[PDB]
Amino acid sequence: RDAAMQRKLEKMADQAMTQMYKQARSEDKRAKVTSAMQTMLFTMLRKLD
Amino acid sequence: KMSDVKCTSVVLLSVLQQLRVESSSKLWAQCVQLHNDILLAKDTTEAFEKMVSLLSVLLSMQGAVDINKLCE
Amino acid sequence: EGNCDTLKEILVTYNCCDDDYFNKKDWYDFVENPDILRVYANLGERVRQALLKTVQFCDAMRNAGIVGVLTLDNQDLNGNWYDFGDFIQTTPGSGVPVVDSYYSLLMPILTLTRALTAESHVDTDLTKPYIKWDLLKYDFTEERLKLFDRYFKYWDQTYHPNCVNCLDDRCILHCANFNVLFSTVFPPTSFGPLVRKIFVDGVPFVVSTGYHFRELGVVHNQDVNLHSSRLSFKELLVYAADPAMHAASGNLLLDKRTTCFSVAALTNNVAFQTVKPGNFNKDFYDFAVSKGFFKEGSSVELKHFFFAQDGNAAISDYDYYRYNLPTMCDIRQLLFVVEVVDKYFDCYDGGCINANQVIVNNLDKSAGFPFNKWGKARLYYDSMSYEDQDALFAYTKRNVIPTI
RNA sequence: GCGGUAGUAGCAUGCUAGGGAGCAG
RNA sequence: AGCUGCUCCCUAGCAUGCUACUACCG
Ligand SMILES: [Zn+2]
Ligand SMILES: [Zn+2]
Repeated sequence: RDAAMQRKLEKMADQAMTQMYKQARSEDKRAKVTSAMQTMLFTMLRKLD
Repeated sequence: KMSDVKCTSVVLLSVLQQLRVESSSKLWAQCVQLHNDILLAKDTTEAFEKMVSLLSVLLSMQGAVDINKLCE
Repeated sequence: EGNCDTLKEILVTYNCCDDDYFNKKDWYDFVENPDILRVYANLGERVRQALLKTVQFCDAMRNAGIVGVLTLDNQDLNGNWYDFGDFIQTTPGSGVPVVDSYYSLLMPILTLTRALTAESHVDTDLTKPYIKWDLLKYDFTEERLKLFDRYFKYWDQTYHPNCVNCLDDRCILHCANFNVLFSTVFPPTSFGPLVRKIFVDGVPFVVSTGYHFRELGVVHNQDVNLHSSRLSFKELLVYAADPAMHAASGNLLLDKRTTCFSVAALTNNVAFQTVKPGNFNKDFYDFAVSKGFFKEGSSVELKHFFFAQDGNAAISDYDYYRYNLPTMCDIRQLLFVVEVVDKYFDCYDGGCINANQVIVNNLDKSAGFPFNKWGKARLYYDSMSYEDQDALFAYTKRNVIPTI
């Protein structure tokens, strides 16, 4: 029990860690792309007014 | 015998393209048309005419050191 | 094309061409010899006059008080009518003609012979200048109704110039059939997105509110809000996918390589994309040759290759859209063919699904323009929650998003 | 001598996930 | 740099299933 159970504690803790790592990176890339397209939208109108 | 010249024309156009020959639209159009016309040929005496015309393009510029690759 | 004797006789009797045209073997074809359109369009005015005289005949029948069925085979190619052998007589002012087989059978010939081309001429004179329409006018709703009342006057079905007011899908087909014809009179710069200036955070944008279509008429968005404070992800997506601000802010373009109407040039120099030749796998070729393959006079020989192309290959191939003409279909028959075709699809089931039930195989495929400057489809399927996608979907049920 | 759980090793199936490649419209 | 459909191959994880043998109880 207490030497094979905690052999799964680390398993599930590490997979939770990697899933939240990837969620953090996927939430940063969203911010990067929205900044990029906002920059495009605002630089495109500075040619027509 | 015609399959030989068709594969050879494929290799020749690939070499020409590696030598940055598509930087001049006139030359690239000429070579592209000669190549596609060789691949559709159906008598091995026209293919050799267009092959000598196509190889003249490589023999023109001096980028490939011919005397070396001709060590036989 | 084996026996088209009466067509030849008709084409030369009214000086559409001359007998030496029919020795150009392939004269009938459409994609080779695309000049047959110019010789068909020379029958346009005989057909226009036929339509006008059938309206006159319908009016005379209505007033005089006669009831009968008009058929095509009772009208010579001048326009005059005859054969009154099955008409019956009722009280005047209350006669009624029946034009259903006439008009619906005739319909496909009105766009082959371009019969209404004399209506974009100064009076309707083929000898006068064109009508100079206004450049900012995009809603020709009364001219459609006037054309309908001039040519198809006794066609008893309701015609909605804008199919937004239609009653089902068969009514949509019926009214778009007429829009297809009438839209060949108006200027081709009045179709497309309908931009309009909005303000967000005290800055003006130009964005499409809804599009005018050749088949569907005018369509206006329902949730268009002037004066906004900030844009969410979804609104950034729907304002970066529109062609409004891309085409409003680029150089004007005149491309004489194509006949397709060219809008704008998004940057200062045109790009010519080529195609390379394949690679030779010499080991397999040698191996095949060493076992008796490719000997001269054999059954199997090499005919599939990698063909290379030069710069004028993308546009010279896009120009094949010149083969799409404005066809107007026979509607009383299409409205039966559609029922049988639908009966062929009776053992399935469909409907809407939520964003958490879609299946996307291969999320590494490009995302179109302009989204392919920032990532593939994975980036836009990860950056939107299951509520941004659902907001988007439920948004396109009330608005029109044109794309590129 | 057998029933119950807990094991390891081995086996098959099925399903998800990931990657590579081929054909068809 | 597209939308689909089918097929082969490799890897991973999980549960299920299956079987053998070992430890505890009944
Ligand atoms: Zn309608
Ligand atoms: Zn639905």
